[PDB]
Amino acid sequence: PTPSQINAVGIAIDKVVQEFGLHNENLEQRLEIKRIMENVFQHKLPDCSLRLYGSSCSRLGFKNSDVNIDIQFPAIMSQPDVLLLVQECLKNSDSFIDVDADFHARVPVVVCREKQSGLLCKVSAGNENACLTTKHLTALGKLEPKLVPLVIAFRYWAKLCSIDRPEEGGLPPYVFALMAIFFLQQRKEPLLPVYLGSWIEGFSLSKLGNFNLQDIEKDVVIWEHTPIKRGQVSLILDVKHQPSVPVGQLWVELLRFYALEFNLADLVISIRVKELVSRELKDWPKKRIAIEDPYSVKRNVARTLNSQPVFEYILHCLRTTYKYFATKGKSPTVVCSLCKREGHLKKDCPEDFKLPPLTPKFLNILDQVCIQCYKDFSPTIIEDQAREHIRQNLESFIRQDFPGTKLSLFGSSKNGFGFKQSDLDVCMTIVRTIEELARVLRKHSGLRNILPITTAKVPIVKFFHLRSGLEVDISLYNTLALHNTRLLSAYSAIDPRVKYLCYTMKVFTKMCDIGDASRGSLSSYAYTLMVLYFLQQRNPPVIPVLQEIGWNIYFFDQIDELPTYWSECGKNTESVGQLWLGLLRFYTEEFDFKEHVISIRRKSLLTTFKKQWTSIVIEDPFDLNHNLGAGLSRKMTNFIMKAFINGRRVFGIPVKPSKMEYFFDPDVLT
RNA sequence: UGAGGUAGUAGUGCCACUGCCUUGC
Ligand SMILES: O=c1ccn([C@@H]2O[C@H](CO[P@](=O)(S)OP(=O)(O)OP(=O)(O)O)[C@@H](O)[C@H]2O)c(=O)[nH]1
Repeated sequence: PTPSQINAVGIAIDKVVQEFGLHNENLEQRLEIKRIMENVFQHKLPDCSLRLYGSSCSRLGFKNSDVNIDIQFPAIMSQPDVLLLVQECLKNSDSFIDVDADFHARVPVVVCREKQSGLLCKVSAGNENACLTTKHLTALGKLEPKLVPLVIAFRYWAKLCSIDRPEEGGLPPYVFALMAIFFLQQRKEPLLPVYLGSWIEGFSLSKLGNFNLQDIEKDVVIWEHTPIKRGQVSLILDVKHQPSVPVGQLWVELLRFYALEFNLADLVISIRVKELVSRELKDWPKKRIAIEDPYSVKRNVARTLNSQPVFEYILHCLRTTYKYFATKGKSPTVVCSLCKREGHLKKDCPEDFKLPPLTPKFLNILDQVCIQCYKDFSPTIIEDQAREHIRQNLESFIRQDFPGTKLSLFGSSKNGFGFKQSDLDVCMTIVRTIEELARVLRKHSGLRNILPITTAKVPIVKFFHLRSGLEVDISLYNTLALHNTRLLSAYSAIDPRVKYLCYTMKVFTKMCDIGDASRGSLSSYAYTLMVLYFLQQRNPPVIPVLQEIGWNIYFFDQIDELPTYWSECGKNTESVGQLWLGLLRFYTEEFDFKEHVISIRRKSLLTTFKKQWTSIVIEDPFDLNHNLGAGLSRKMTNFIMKAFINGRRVFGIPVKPSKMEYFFDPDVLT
């Protein structure tokens, strides 16, 4: 390069800081809004304290950039409740407006805005790594005047190039500041040292994971090793001879190093040691950019980038900006929710979702269809006898190898809703034990096909019985499911309408082929939970919450005397078909699974963030942490919701070889 | 002795496989 053009570029690099960049008055205004927020939270959050973090304290962003504030709540306080009460305080307070919930984001945040300052603000909890890295960045910038303009210019280039937005597939701006400081560290005649010195005793490349950086104290970087060895490293080496090149030289060197000298798809841009760390050493993908935060040695901050076309776009932008300084003419390959595909912007995607008046004759037809389906699919006495007989035969055969073994029936067949053409599930009581059970099952001649699974959520052995022609699965010492199905059996016994509606829902799910657990779709347990939730959420209470009328297994179990403990007894007067149509309408519309969880444990609605399941969700009433949709993909969720809306459409519209076949038709519903 | 994410494989959306794993009541 040339010094004259370097100074010319530095003029603009400083101007971009002066205009559309943080300046002392802007920092003072940010401090003032922080004091105002402290005043707002004075009475409600005296124990807790507020911290200024992010671009607001880094001075590496822009005036438009949001105001990031952190809630350093004490140990007793928890992030969910603290953030929720913060949002409530923001809502009630008149200073701020348009207070909303942004909990869906990757980082738990609350969005706010002041009608006076007119600046977007975001309140977070925890996230001490971001605060630490921002503090380090601002300390280095204050120590080195060249760093701040360079990082500001990188941020502005990212914003103009559309890579700033994480949703659009671009990498976070903080990672760009980390890239800039990494370049400052690596380049020849480095201005700054690394905080992990190879000269320190007991240091090796394979030990990099053990080493970590805690925080900067007294302008000295503190790092710990996991006896414990700690070595203090000064931020600036005691060197009086350093390059005097303007900031434009640093910017051009950054562009040269990143565009040409460095292979973004070969090594990791992480500031841990001087030695160039190979990708295979720390076991990271070589496809896309990989970076590790200095204070987080087990996090890939570049996970936002997941599209090779985006990588090519970024590389082309780097090359063209380097050529210009030695940004336009193309559109970004925006990544979105739908299978990481371009499609339509992440905001709206095809996968994301959202008649004549009802007549007595159509309602009667619907009730007739529901009751007919129940009666036809109701397990016959002979069918129940056959089921218990095959279970008894299996138990007797097993007793030969495992004396004193108890084999219990659970689910639809016993202590639950009956059904036909439904797989049989049983529980065993007394990874090697499941293997022995599978082996002894293989020894049997009756059952021929056995498919054991020990890596599933629950160990299981499933096989097909020829004599009864039934798919029988056995779980190992699983007693939670017994109580789970007993609760629903009691619910059904309370009112016949519950049983009718659950039978109808099971028929619909089985006909629509969305009730196969092994394929990843929600099991019939989830659909029973959903129908029970609708039962409890009806404007009149059809069934009171038996619960709250190594987890809680206590709930009301007295069918006869429910009215005494249930003030609103017999309040609902709707028909079975009316209940089914209402459930379909409620789930298709007027309900959202993103901000709510399908839980029948308590009457009060439970928000998703309380369970921390940011990304349909169904909560097992007995196992709060367990989620039925954890192993469910987005595609299957959208298929299930499409099936539900199709069922709502077919059932809602009145119409004037059998009535059963007209409804629950797999072709019509799919 | 199966559905989804992650590196790779010769012919050329060309596609089926193969190394590991959360998920396969
Ligand atoms: O995540 C879970 C937790 C529990 N269960 C357990 O599944 C049971 C309900 O089982 P179903 O969903 S009517 O399956 P079916 O084929 O209709 O009858 P089956 O029971 O397999 O003989 C019920 O006891 C519940 O506790 C799951 O299937 N998935």
